[PDB]
Amino acid sequence: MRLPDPYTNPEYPGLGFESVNLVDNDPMIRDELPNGKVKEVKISAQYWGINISYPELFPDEYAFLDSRLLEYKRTGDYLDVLLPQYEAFRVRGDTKSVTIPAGQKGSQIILNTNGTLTGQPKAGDLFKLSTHPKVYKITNFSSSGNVWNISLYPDLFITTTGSEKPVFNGILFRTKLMNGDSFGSTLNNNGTYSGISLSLRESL
Amino acid sequence: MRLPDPYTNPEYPGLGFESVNLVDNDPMIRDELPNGKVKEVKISAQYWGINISYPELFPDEYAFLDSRLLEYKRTGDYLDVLLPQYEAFRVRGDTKSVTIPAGQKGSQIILNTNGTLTGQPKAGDLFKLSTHPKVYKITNFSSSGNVWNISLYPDLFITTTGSEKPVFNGILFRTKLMNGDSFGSTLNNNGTYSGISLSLRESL
Amino acid sequence: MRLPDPYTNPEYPGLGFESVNLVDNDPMIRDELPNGKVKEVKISAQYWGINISYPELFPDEYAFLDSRLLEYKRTGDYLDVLLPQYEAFRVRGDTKSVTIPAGQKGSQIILNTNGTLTGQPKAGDLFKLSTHPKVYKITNFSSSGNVWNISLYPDLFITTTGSEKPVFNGILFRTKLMNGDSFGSTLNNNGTYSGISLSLRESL
Amino acid sequence: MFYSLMRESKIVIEYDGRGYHFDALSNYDASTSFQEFKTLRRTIHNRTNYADSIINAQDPSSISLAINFSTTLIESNFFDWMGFTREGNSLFLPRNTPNIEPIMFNMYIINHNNSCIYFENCYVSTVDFSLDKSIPILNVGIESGKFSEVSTFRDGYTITQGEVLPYSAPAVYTNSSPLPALISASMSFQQQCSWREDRNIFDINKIYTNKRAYVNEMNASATLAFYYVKRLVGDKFLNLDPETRTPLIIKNKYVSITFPLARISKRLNFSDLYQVEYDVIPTADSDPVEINFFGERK
Amino acid sequence: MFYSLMRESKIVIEYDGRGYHFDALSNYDASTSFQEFKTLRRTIHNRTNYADSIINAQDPSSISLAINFSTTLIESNFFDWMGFTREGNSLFLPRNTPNIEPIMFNMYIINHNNSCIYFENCYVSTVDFSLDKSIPILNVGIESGKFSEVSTFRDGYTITQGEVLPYSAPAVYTNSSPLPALISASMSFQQQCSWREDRNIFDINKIYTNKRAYVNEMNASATLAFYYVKRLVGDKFLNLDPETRTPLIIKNKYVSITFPLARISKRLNFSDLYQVEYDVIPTADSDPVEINFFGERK
Amino acid sequence: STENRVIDLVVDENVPYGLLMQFMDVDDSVYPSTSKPVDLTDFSLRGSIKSSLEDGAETVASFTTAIVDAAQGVASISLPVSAVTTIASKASKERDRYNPRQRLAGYYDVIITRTAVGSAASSFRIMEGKVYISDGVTQ
Amino acid sequence: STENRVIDLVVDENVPYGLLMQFMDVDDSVYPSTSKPVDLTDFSLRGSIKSSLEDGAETVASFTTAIVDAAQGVASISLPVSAVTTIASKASKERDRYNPRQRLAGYYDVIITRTAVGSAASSFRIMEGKVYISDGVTQ
Amino acid sequence: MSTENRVIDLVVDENVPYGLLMQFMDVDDSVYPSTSKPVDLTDFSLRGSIKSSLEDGAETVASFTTAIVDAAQGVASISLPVSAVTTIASKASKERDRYNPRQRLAGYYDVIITRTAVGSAASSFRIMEGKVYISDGVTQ
Repeated sequence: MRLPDPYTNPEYPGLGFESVNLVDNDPMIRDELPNGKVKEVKISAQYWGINISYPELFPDEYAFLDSRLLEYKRTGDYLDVLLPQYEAFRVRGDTKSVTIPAGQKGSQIILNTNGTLTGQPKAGDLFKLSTHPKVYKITNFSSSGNVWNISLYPDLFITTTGSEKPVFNGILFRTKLMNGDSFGSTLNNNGTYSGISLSLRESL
Repeated sequence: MRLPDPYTNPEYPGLGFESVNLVDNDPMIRDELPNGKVKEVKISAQYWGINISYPELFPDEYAFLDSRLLEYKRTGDYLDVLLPQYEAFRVRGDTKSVTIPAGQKGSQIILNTNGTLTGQPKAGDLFKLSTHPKVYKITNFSSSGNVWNISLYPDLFITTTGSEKPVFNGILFRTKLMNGDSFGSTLNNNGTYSGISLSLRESL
Repeated sequence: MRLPDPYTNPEYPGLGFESVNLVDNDPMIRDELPNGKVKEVKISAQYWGINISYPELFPDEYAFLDSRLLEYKRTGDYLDVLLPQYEAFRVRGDTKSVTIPAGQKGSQIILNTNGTLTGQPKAGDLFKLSTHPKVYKITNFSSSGNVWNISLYPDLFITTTGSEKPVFNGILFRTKLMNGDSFGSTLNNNGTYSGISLSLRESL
Repeated sequence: MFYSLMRESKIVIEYDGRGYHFDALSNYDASTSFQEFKTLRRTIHNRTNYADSIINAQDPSSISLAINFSTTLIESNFFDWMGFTREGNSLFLPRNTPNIEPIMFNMYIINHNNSCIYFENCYVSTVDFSLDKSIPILNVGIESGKFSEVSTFRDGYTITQGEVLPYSAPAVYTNSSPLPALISASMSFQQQCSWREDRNIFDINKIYTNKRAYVNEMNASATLAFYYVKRLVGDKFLNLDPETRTPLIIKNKYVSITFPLARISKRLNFSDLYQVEYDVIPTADSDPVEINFFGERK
Repeated sequence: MFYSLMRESKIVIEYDGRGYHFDALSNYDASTSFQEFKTLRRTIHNRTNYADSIINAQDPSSISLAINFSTTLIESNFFDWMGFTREGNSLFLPRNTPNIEPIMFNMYIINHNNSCIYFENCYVSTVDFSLDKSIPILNVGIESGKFSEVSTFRDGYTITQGEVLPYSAPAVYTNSSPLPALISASMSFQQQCSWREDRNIFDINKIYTNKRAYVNEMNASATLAFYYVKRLVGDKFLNLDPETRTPLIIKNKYVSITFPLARISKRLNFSDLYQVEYDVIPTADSDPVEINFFGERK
Repeated sequence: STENRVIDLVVDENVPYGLLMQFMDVDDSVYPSTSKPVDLTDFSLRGSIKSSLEDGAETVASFTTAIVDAAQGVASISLPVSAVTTIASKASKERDRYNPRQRLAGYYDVIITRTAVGSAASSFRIMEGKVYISDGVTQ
Repeated sequence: STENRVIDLVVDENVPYGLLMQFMDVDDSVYPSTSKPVDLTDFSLRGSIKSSLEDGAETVASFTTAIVDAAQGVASISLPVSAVTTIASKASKERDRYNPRQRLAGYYDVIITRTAVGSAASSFRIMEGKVYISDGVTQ
Repeated sequence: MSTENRVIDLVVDENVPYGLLMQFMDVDDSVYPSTSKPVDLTDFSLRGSIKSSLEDGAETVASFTTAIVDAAQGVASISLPVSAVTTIASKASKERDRYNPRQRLAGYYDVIITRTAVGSAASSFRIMEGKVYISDGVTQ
């Protein structure tokens, strides 16, 4: 399920993201030895945290947003969040004729584009596999012919089976709405709803 | 690896420290005697701490910056930084033909330039040995012709082996991030990432 | 070692003390009985606490001050602090022909000036012995001929051996820099250093 | 080339698909501007001197019109558009604001050679006129969200203001007892709306224009200036005491603003000739404030 | 005794050990003052009426000079002292501020009978001139730290301003295409320094004078006023849209300020004759702003 | 942005003239504008210097087009010193207001052209303006 | 040429004149202060001074040009003391009321040229302006 | 700064031998701030003169008796004796400065340094110029 944004629903301009906050949550156990050497240990997973802020909402905008959020809380679905700043179209073509060799469980994807894709991905962009919902950021990219060497920040959450297909454009965060236990919005005497905030967390 | 900055990437002038806080962190066993005398014992190693604050970063500059930072977090190596206020090139020449006699421990150090260097390193400037990555701070200087007597605030971590070469320019701190666990960036409606800051900490 | 002040170093006017704070630290065990009588017990010593605040510092002023502070932290010396408001010259002459009878361990100095000193010390001034670094404040002074009766706030930290010589002018606080465990100063984008504070404590 | 003279202009207000050309316009003032985000990124690396300024929004325009009264009473539509309810030729101030958002309309400022400036998403925010010894004129104040330059436009050939109404001396009554020694009766009506800025990250690299607004409050007010006149010693009718509720009407031969119950506060000035000044607002439970528009022969 | 007339004065600026007597001075304004610390110690014992005021600092002086353009171009030294880099007779606005502290100089205001006022630790903080249909004149604004009265002084017998340059109509270009219907081109340049107050406890019972300062920013700006003129219907060259980067030059027969790339914001006023107003600042990556000083025959 | 085809050329007396045009194709869709250069294939430039715009005006001179480094987009327009002398001969005796060395010599415009690259003669004007002769002293 | 870069030379009376240039191309896109001194091998600059800015003017003096450092980029434009004396003799006498030391002598230009085998004429004007004489008394 | 840099004014005091002390020093600022070294003034002769007006026919009222006190360290001195000062004071304009009545205009002056040497670099520069003023006195 998609969170309402002024792409799908421009008739409600108040539903735009006044300010997004992409939080990097990678819990680690960091210990500082007296000999000046700082040591880290990583066990848990990394999850992208998204915080959405909203302006004053008119009754119709709030009605639409609240209906969507209550539909989410009813069906127990997953809110999809689209960040416009990450929607630069660089890689274009078909992602079905590209092959990803299997057995890749590290933090690096080696894929043979088979010359079917034009353009090259840029470092810091958003990358995602077609068979897993986790979202990756490209930290480095080296192309030697048709084989690409894409480096990702989160260690690969799945081991490639050889059937996965890279996804570069149209990437959505399969988030789950936090702070929904006590979710409310105050209605002022002037008819507009205020104090609406969405603390979302990537529940892959 | 190298932290991006306008010297390495002049095309991104948004990078570059809006304000840098170079803190001194020497743990000590301080004890306040009942007679008024204060006794402090130095046991734990000292480490410089660097707090970097960035100005308004545009989306492409922040993409480059967080791509580099996520590559840091991925490959797990150290993150070198170059403080620009200490980049006053006050010592010309090539330091390969400068010998530091072996068997020296403590703050004092004696090095023979053999009539190669031009320029006097005044107090307050940085100093770093070729082999060890520790960064010292010159507190007093005294030269008798070619031989230079330099006093450093942190005691020499390793005793000179007769091959260490002085590095009076381009000194990089081998640091580690301390904000990695929860590092978020907010995007304004103006189109800039605001309040990006780093709490670095020298490792070893 | 003397802390840089605009007496010795007037070329750096930013090194002046924007505001000093002479803190009276005399820990006592105070107990209030239900019968309305408040009772105190004193065991530990009294130490003068000095807090120095600084304005924005130019690169050269900060370079000088930081070099001096790092020299202090290197040699482990004792910072000497001079307070201008306590530099009123009342007693003038030679302090070598004056004799202090021995065995005085209370809170009062009886000395025979032998007519070699002109003027008289005023209550609330600073007084110090030549063989001990502790600084005393004159709370009362009665002169009956050549013998003076100087009363001091801190109880005499030493028992007079008969060789001590009173010191009235040119008195310095043998302080030790506290808060040096985490000592830093942020450099702003305009080139001036800000946020410099010296919390000093009298380490006799 | 073509210069643009204010005297050679025509202001047409577009509402409901019909053009209300407001002739008998004494003077109008307007301005257009843009909002910038100018930051200077001075760093320890490069203490730069060149700012980073991008134009991202259109500052809302503040258009003020001064319109003479006319025999066809097109100018009462400004009260109609500002929120007043209509019955016949009289405009009521409703007890409660009807809708959250004001009544939006577009406005053209025509000029020769197909030149035009197109103000959009406008609303009437202020209307005040002074009944005095000079010809009455109501200064309306509208706020726009988006301004634009267009080639073809809407021109109100038929809907236009007629001849200006002849001057007639104002008079203020309490029920039917005249209030003596009037100087200047000034009436003020407002629709204090507020723009709801919804500039978001989807508008980056684009120019934003305000589109929606909500009504904070509506009100009717009047300031009456008299000469301090007393007919008796210790008079009860004319004094400086406040009046919690009293029926007031500021009447003319062509307009009559009625306060069914009014809260009057008085203020005395010891000037060359003593002057008292009233501050008339309707009470809490007062009936709707009336504004009648009589063209001719009442 | 000796009175001091403004018309009978001579202003000499002392820089690098040479006296720059700035003749062709239309008018100057200056003031001197002191800072006080006045506290009233009203206590429950004595509710006193007499304050405890001590003079402890000299308030920085703000001297403003209005200097006519001259054939020897001594007035360009104000740009030189304010921080601009020099090549030939053209002054560049550097990409980054060169030094932390401004260029300090002393200034004398001479008068008859060995009377003088000595302003010290001065820096040029503002320079702006309006190219218009009147004779151009640049108003410089300098701030002093310490003022004093001295008997002998420095008088610039040789270094002096020549004859005033004849008037010449301004013209603003885009590349080489003239911009029509100019009204008034006003240029502004600043060095927004700030005094670093270092008054400490060692200055008690003494008068403190500011001595050191740091540059917060430098900038070059210009406000251009035109008449709203359009040559075509739906014109592209002349409109109200912002221009992110466009080469601009405000040219005269004796001076030419060049913006290699400019950020222009437009503002329309519906006055008697429609006027548009530009707001020209250099872009982020623009080349240094040029200021050429042509004495005669370019 | 908009249009800036109008730029005035100041050619020097007694000195040969040569202009170097780095053709470029900037696009501002992405915030750092693309620096892609146009590729100079099937391109020819033509330019004549003609006094005044009225019909029948005499041709003062003619530009000599040079196409070099087609891959990176740059190109050169030039004319020999003899052409410079012919231009300076017919220049008006009245001097420019801002520079007392320049004299109006005529008008000009260069026209790009594609000759049947896709069976189309897609020729459009590149730039335009006035040509100014700057009087020399060396010769 | 460089119409915006006109600079007026000032020559002292009774003193041999000397002015040195530095041809040093730059490319700061990679990093600020990336400047490479241009090779001046087989370059020969030359110039002249004439009383008026028009044809038929009487020549006043010709600069004694030189190339001080080949491949280092340091060229020199200068003239001996006798030529300065001739300039002072030929200079006008309309002394300014507030600059009584400077008199106008004439206008000047200098042209750099390439005389390389395997190349053609590469004349280019690099200086332009007026020559002002500063009066002297110590002889 | 075409000529504004090398021009200063001298005020010789009447009835006193006037002596000005000069210190040449090669200051490097473009490469790096705060770097200056003296000029080796060996073979760098000095000469100056004073004249009443700038016309072709002008009177040589005086002439500085220049001397190089230190060959190295770039120290030189231009001075004129009491007789020359008296001649200047006698041969000076009677119109007094209004802002300083003791000063009257005497004439113009120049200083040329001639670095004649064995090496073919016999260059000459005008290092000083301006106006000469006489300050009247009464102690005689």
